[PDB]
Amino acid sequence: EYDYLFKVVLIGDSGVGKSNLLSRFTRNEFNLESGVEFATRSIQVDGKTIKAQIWDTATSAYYRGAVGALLVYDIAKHLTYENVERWLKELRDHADSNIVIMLVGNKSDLRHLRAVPTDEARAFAEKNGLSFIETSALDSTNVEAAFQTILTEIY
Amino acid sequence: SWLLRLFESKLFDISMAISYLYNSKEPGVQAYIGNRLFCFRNEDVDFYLPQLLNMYIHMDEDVGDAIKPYIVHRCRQSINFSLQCALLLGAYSSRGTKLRKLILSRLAPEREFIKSLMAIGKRLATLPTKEQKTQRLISELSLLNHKLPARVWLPTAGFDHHVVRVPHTQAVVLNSKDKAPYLIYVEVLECENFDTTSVPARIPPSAVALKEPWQEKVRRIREGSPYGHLPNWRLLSVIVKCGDDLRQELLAFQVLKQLQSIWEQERVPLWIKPYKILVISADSGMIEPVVNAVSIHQVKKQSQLSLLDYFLQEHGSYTTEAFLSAQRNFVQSCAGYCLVCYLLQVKDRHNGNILLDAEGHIIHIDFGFILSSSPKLTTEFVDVMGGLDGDMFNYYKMLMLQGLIAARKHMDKVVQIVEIMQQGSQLPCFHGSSTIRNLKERFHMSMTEEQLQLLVEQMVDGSM
Ligand SMILES: COc1ccc(-c2sc(NC(=O)C3CCCC3)nc2C)cc1S(O)(O)Nc1ccc(O)cc1
Ligand SMILES: Nc1nc2c(ncn2[C@@H]2O[C@H](COP(=O)(O)OP(=O)(O)O)[C@@H](O)[C@H]2O)c(=O)[nH]1
Repeated sequence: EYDYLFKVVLIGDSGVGKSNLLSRFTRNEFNLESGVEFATRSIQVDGKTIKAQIWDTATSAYYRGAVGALLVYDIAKHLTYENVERWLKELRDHADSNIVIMLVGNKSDLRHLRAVPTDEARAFAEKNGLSFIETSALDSTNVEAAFQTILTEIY
Repeated sequence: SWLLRLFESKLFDISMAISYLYNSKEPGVQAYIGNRLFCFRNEDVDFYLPQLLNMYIHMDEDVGDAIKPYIVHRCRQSINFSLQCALLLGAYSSRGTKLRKLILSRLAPEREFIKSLMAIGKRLATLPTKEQKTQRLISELSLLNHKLPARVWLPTAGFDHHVVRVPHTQAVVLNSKDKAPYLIYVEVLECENFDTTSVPARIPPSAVALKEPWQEKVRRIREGSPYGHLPNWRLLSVIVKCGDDLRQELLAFQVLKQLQSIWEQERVPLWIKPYKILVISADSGMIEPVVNAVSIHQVKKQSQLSLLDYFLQEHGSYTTEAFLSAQRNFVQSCAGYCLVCYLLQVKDRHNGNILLDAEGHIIHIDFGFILSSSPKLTTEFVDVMGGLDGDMFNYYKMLMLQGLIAARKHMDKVVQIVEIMQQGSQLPCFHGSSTIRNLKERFHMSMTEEQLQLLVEQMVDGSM
């Protein structure tokens, strides 16, 4: 048996590798080459077994049963971080008010192409009081940690 | 994900990095490679700058933006790099004009110095004789030293430096043509880095123009120069043509270095000499000339001898070791430059476009009419090699095979140079829709070594 079944969403502009974050976290695979899809892997949290159901898209049925929101913005594309406000609105309108939002700065391996400040984007997290973390599906840096915290912080 | 296993691999170099950036329509891949550029040696990416900056201009906006960041990083680091970016971006545009204007928005003194040089050669169009052109030039350059030293440098140089003095007495117009190119000598002061150091101090009988070796002209010029006591001091030579398109020249420069690296790696004893090209614009440019070398014409002219006569007089008898060495250099350099003329389809080949250096090498110059553009072994050369059935002539045909064979083994690197450059070029050498075909086809990858040997022999025959 698994104790609880969580459902967290992956939203954001297309091209930020949220489908790759999905792959790396569950299947542990990343592909440089490029409908709606979800996949699940179970992790032990607080002595409990949880089947975290990560959803992914390319509308309200999406946010139905949504437990935690994963806002993924690309650090090499400033416009993606710009649309976070437009993505909160989409959350504000359709998402459950209770859902825990964690801001994700993906593609952190692109150090020399950084367009989004690591400190600043972490500041927007405090103004909205949401947890923040920068990740990378290509080297799996802070990948398991992102869901490890979102799934842990979901209680 | 085999692909990432490749990029992460040691196999991944600057060449292959550009190769994938040239083909992949994967934005995720494009952005990844644009990041790896920072992880390369600044020197290695430099050789392919014309390639990269050409992809920026004449390709999908999705490729130019992947290169733009690395460019602006290096533009911010090196004042020199900033300069050559602007020059290239303008000379090859016919997009990145916005960035070019950004680069120029410090470089004021340098651009002043370039314009001044280019203008000088312009006004020489009125004076119709070679000698008249030189007289004005020498006085015209004498004016230059009135605002030196300045934050000016010769990009053609292989080291950081400032330009302190220009010995106007030594410069000489190279021909009588309407927009003839003049050769000038420039005294500079080497330094740790240009970006760090500010301009040198100023300090205010010889001045005779002769035809002599490089080592000696360096001596007479320094003795007459106020800056002729600094261990820093060093002399440079640059050819300034104010009306010739050097883009095909630059292309052929890359191709030559590439063939050179291949033969040097493949351990094939061939000898070629590529000269540093510089592109000021589609209109103008400069060359870093090969000192101690002059056209076979100017050699046959001054001494009124045959090439084989000059060799024996200048070096010694057939039996002298100094002749064997000079003959061995003639063969190697002659064999290598055949393959260079073949693979590039170099035309307009006469003793006016072929230099001869003190050691005995030959050095082809003026690389218009390569490949598509268009409007041989003379007996004189074959004599220097001992004759058709001389052992040293077999050695000449032998080097071509070994040279051409090793060229096949790295055809990939060479062709890449040309193929990228063809993109968005109104250049003459890309006239035929299928130029790269003949280029690739000229390597004859399909042929066996034996068949390859037959082709070399047949080609040497047609050479005569
Ligand atoms: C693209 O065209 C050139 C390519 C190479 C050179 C020289 S020249 C030199 N040293 C020399 O000493 C000169 C060689 C012969 C004259 C002296 N080293 C080099 C590399 C000079 C030029 S060019 O001036 O723009 N046109 C030119 C054409 C044909 C000539 O018969 C002389 C000059
Ligand atoms: N260099 C690098 N590329 C990444 C990373 N994460 C994702 N990508 C690339 O970004 C591209 C777009 O991601 P994608 O799978 O389409 O995510 P989606 O927009 O949510 O569908 C993919 O081709 C990935 O290769 C990363 O951490 N580093």
